[PDB]
Amino acid sequence: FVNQHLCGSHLVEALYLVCGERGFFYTPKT
Amino acid sequence: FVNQHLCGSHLVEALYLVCGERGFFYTPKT
Amino acid sequence: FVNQHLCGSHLVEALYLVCGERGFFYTPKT
Amino acid sequence: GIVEQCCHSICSLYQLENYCN
Amino acid sequence: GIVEQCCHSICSLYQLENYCN
Amino acid sequence: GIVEQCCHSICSLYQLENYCN
Ligand SMILES: [Cl-]
Ligand SMILES: [Zn+2]
Repeated sequence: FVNQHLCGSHLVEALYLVCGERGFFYTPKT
Repeated sequence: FVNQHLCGSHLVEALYLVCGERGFFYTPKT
Repeated sequence: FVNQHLCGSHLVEALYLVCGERGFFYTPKT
Repeated sequence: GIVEQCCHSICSLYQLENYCN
Repeated sequence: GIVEQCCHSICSLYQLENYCN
Repeated sequence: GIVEQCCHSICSLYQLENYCN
């Protein structure tokens, strides 16, 4: 897997790909 | 809506989403 | 064509578009 | 232009709508 | 949050999976 | 490689075509 800083919409797509059918949660605020 | 610096293809997608059926114009030169 | 620094997934999409049916090769290591 | 207003600086949704047809 | 771990710093695939449902 | 030529520096369309099959 890529070894880069993943930000914004790029981080979201990475999650989309990685999580598959499980889906995911994106919470930048926390 | 996101509160970030939107550049390049990211700014274009933002417009695509925001403008809907109205379409838009992208003119970086002006 | 755009006159910008193309990096990461943006460089890949640029190649996808430019190369058409020929396809391409992305090798950042070399 | 949109670049100076939304990329060099930040635009609100309403600001972005100024570039819709 | 995911931003500090994966954007400000770099995440491994396993690190990214911590944010899957 | 394509990264040094097109990301670290800027490539023309013809430069990018050097990486097509
Ligand atoms: Cl970017
Ligand atoms: Zn980007």
